[PDB]
Amino acid sequence: KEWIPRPPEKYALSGHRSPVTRVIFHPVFSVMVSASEDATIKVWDYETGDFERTLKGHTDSVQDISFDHSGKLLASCSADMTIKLWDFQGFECIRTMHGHDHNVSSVAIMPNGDHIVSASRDKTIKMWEVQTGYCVKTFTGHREWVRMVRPNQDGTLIASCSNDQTVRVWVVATKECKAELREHEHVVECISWAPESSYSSISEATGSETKKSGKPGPFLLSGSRDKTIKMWDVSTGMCLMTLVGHDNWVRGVLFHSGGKFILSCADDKTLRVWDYKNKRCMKTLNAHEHFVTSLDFHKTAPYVVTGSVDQTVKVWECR
Amino acid sequence: TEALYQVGKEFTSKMDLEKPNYIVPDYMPVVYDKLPQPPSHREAIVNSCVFVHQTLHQANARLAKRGGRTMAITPRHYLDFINHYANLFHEKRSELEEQQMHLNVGLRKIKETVDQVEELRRDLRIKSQELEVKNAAANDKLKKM
Amino acid sequence: RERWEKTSETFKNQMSTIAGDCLLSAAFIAYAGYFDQQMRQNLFTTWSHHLQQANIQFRTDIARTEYLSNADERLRWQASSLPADDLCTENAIMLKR
Repeated sequence: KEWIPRPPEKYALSGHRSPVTRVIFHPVFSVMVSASEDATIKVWDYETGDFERTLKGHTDSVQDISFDHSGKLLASCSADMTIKLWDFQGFECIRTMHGHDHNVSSVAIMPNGDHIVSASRDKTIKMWEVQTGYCVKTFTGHREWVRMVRPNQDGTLIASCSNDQTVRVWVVATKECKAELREHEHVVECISWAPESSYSSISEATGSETKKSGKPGPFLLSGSRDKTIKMWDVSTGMCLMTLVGHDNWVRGVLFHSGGKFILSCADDKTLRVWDYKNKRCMKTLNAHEHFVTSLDFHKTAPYVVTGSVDQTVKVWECR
Repeated sequence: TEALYQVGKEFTSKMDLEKPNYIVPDYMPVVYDKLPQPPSHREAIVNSCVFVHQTLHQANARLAKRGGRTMAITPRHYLDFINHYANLFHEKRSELEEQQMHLNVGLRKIKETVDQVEELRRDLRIKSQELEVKNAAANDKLKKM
Repeated sequence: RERWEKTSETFKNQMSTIAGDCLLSAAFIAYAGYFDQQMRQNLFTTWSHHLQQANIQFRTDIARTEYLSNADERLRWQASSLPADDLCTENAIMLKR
């Protein structure tokens, strides 16, 4: 919906002793999960801002966490070179896949719910099986530290951004970089794709012409440390339009559930929501006293969450 | 034997017990007859548990033959065995994870310390240079006067 | 720093043997309570040999009494006039766990 965050906060959750790296929402429950730099993943009830529990399995700082479609498993990565899988019914680690040398930065479960992607400093992206834990295929082609990775809506296409200024889209079956993008002024840090409900809204936002099949094609977005947020086409690989105005380094980007606005956080201590179809909304909202690290938008509830380096997680209503 | 194996599987399903690089021995001491022929790490562990439980029966038989006094081995003993296994696994794993976390933090602190020591050295160099320039200036101004 | 680096290096190997070590310790706590030291040792040796034949990693260097109890607990037990014997230590561990 026209859900827009507002300057007043609801709860400023401060339980972490170390800077928070990422925050996500449970798919079904009224639960939000925050990973921080102290190797602990905390679980909160965002509706009332009540600390629920903590999972302290990880050795080094936890970097990225992700749920599945059903919300029954929680994939987590850390600097301890390992990927942990958490059973969310009882909240204990059930499978700790190793390998994938050096700090692991991002982890994600593609919607089929049977495999996991992982990216790390070792300049490659590994594929793991949830049931077994065997790395079955390894994606190479990034020449530098791969930062953030996200799959598609049906478990076939993957995007990997890295320090190497290139965003590469990979295919599950063929294991080939179908689209490689090298156009950013400085390092790309965060990526996120477009849901269904937004593709139509892109057509009049950019003027792109439909192909013979008529589908606009899958889409990307990439925010880069050069204070630029660029939204991209999977089928072609060409720029549609660019978002500029972020004061400092961008860290997190995602689309509004309605597929109409753009919500992004950056190291500019502020959260910016911007329109792209007609460039009307340019709302900047100070969020944290220090660097803001990550954010998330609830699929249905009018809530958003932001985790920052100040060891504090904040909740904003949407109006 | 099947009941013991099934109880072990169901009780240790929560447990990690996953070694990807597990090497199947050429002659595995098969205890549970229906064990899969290429067993996994978890299946081997449960087989070991069942073997332990039967080893207790053999020990009681050996004591009875010699004429010693034996206590009955009951399935409650097996339940205690698997419960202790679960608790010890969780406790030891968590303790190791905590210790490694704290040691990593300490190593990071020491590395930051030595880096700051290298910064202090160059700060001292700059201080020495400026002291030199100042003293030289003052000496030769006195020389002027 | 040197000692912590060594321990951090051997962390992965220590984590590799937790399953076997905990299996042996749990079996000892659950079963070996009634028997004398000779039969306890025979049972432990049988379990260790079976684990070896199954390619299951376990630490054969550490003593079970050290593995299942810390030094502070042992000192407290000695302060409770517990005999300074391996079998008595095992009995105290079983009375604890």
